[PDB]
Amino acid sequence: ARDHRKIGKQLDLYHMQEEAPGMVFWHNDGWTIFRELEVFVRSKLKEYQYQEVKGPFMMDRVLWEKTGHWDNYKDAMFTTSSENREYCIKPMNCPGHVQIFNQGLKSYRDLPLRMAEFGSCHRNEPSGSLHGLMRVRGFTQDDAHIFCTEEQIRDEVNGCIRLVYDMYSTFGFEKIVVKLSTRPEKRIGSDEMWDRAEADLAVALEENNIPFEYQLGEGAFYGPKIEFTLYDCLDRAWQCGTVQLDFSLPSRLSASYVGEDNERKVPVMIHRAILGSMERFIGILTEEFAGFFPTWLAPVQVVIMNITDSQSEYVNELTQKLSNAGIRVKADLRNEKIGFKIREHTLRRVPYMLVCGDKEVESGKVAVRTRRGKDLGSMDVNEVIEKLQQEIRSRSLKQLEEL
Amino acid sequence: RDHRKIGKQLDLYHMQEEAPGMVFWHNDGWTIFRELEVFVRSKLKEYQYQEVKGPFMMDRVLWEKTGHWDNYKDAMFTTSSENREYCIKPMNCPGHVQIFNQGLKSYRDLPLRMAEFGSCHRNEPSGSLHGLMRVRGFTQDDAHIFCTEEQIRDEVNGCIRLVYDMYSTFGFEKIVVKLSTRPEKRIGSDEMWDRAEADLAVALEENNIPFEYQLGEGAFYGPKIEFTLYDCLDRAWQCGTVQLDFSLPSRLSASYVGEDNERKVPVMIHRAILGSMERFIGILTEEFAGFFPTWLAPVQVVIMNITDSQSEYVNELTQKLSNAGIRVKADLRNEKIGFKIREHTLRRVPYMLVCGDKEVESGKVAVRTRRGKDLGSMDVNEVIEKLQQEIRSRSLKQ
Ligand SMILES: C[C@@H](O)[C@H](N)C(=O)NS(=O)(=O)c1cccc(-c2ccc3n[nH]cc3c2)c1
Ligand SMILES: C[C@@H](O)[C@H](N)C(=O)NS(=O)(=O)c1cccc(-c2ccc3n[nH]cc3c2)c1
Ligand SMILES: [Zn+2]
Ligand SMILES: [Zn+2]
Repeated sequence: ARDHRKIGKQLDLYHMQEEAPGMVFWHNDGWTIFRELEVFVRSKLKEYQYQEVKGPFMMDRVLWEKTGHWDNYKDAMFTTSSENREYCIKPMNCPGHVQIFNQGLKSYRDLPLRMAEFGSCHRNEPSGSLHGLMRVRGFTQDDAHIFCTEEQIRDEVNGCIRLVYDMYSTFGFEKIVVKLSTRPEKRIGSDEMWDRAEADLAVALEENNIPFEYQLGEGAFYGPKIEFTLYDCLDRAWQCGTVQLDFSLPSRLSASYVGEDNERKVPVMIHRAILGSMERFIGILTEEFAGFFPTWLAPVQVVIMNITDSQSEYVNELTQKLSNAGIRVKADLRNEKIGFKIREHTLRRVPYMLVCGDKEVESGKVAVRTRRGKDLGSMDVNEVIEKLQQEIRSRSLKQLEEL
Repeated sequence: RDHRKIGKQLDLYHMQEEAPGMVFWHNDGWTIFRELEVFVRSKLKEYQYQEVKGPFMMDRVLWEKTGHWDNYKDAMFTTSSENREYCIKPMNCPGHVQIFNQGLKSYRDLPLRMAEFGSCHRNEPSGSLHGLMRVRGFTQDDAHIFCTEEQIRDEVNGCIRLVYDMYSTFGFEKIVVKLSTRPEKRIGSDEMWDRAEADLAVALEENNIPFEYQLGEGAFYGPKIEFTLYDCLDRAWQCGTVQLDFSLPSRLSASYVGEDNERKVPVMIHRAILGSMERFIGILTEEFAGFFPTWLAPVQVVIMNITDSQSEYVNELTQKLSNAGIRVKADLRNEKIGFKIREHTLRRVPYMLVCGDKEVESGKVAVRTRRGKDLGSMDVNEVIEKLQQEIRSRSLKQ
């Protein structure tokens, strides 16, 4: 079956070792993909008007007792101690986000406050359940919590729902199934609060014309969940996105704002992650493309090769020029024959391969080749640069000219 | 002027007793952090560094082999899973060596320069914590350079030049250089330390760099050049560092196929330019007294109306500047114009663009700076161009 663990070794993306179970060593080229995904999410955070923060890796166990995590996550939480106190390594970003909200006086005028983080979390998942990038102990969530009034729930859940379909469409995921995860057996909050949170999410889905199934007893301890599963090109299901309505944690953590009539009020909190674990999302993408990443995600977008020693200076000039123009480009000046070089970069799935022989030096042009074997012939360097810039800017799925 | 007070006033970050020495970065402070990462990335691109990311914890067994367990125990946070013990990472070096150890390397791959914005933790004594300067959770602009004996000079020189190159951008006038020599508890022979210490002094002298000795303060694995920066009370803080390590690669089985097909162990150079991102932000906060240069300022431009009558226009320009890459916010509040100007002056926002009825007809903007200087009427294209130029060149002034 397509396997990201094999593709990832082939393409030198990352590795794992038993010295750090379920924790990824990101090699240069894999980290390049991770960083480009973060650039993409940030573009969406800007458009959708989110803050971006960073909360600490560890906080005192007492805070985690207060939230309800200690009772409901105890087993899954890594603990460490210093000077007679115990700290939990964070399994979730939400408590940190509340501590940031709690700094200073908040007004109804500050709401809806949308707070995002690339949140680096750890959970002590059983070793026997771990699997490549898909099931890890250290994962990074494209997380956010929205602080809002009850009157704002509708519009904010809607914005989260749009964002899911918006973002998945960029990667070519258009087949999406939705579920509503209802009250678990171990939960905090009254049944009436639950009645209300569940109906709020059902109503949002209904008004969006999104059909769903129930997922009985699978909501969070703090609130119910809209869960979004995409299907890939092999029609495999991946549950990724989550939208969660929380009437419990803010009160538990003494969060408040001053309302219009100057009465003190507790905000509602919406939790959401669209990609889920970025580690897992990269694993899925690697399998979806079978290594043929779109140019905007490809770790190396262009390799420029000499025929021999003769054209080294020209290829060096070209490499520098394309790099200044923001393309991930490298020069292959090695000993070997032209066909040894192109095979190597073809198997590395580099989008474009520029060939530079004696006649290219004198014309100021490049012979352009793709990783799917297409001969794009001689091209001017400025044309090559402009078309790649356009491909990258637009985050296009396919290369030049095809169906 | 204290970074801690300024931090509160500009809403950059906070700390709490629930996590001593752990920073909560608010939006505006995280903004600064992120620009610094962009800047570091630009500088390392010209030097061909890779960028990686290693795990947050690794097995105690690995930390025993590196010598951290014996030479660094009280300073490490530990945790357990399924009866195995892990240290939360105090350093990124061992993780980088694990990546180097994947795949056969040859002399052709050297020098190999491997960088990481590495989030580490050290169990610093609580009484020694001080604001952003000394924290328990820190991020280094770290790198390790894997190289041959013959390449040490060149690569140490390259690190030294990178420190003065990057520091020139912020305009530091006082950079104190210390050479830190073998500590009491250390790994490696006295002969290795003789040769390591000599290489670093030779390198300083080759660049004609005035320096002092700081005996007994080097790392357990090797000597350190330290580039020292100073806070508003003139307290010293290590920022830049360049270190020479002939120990860890052998300890961790790193090797490469030489010129003559014999196996060799590479030399490692450790270096950080800014140091800790937290400490560096502390230093920059006091250095500039909050008036961050335009390229680093969390909000570069605030656009304000007088009344609801100009809102549409303020929104028009706010989307226009934003689309040009400028960090811009609209202030649409039913507050007096002098209340608005004072908040944004206090927040140290480089530029304030005021819009009344007059500006809506003319299609211009009234421009004022956080220094209270009146810049008069300007066209929106000239303001966009001025700013893109200040941002792109990363200028210190104006
Ligand atoms: C959405 C967040 O604000 C919420 N606080 C949360 O973590 N929800 S969640 O537990 O359902 C969640 C969301 C996304 C990812 C994960 C998660 C958790 C652990 C994992 N290991 N490998 C992949 C993993 C993914 C959990
Ligand atoms: C250069 C690195 O590769 C090296 N392995 C190292 O960690 N050297 S170092 O211990 O001297 C060092 C370098 C940079 C920052 C810190 C550091 C360490 C702990 C801190 N707490 N608050 C600010 C801190 C700064 C330590
Ligand atoms: Zn959450
Ligand atoms: Zn190091």
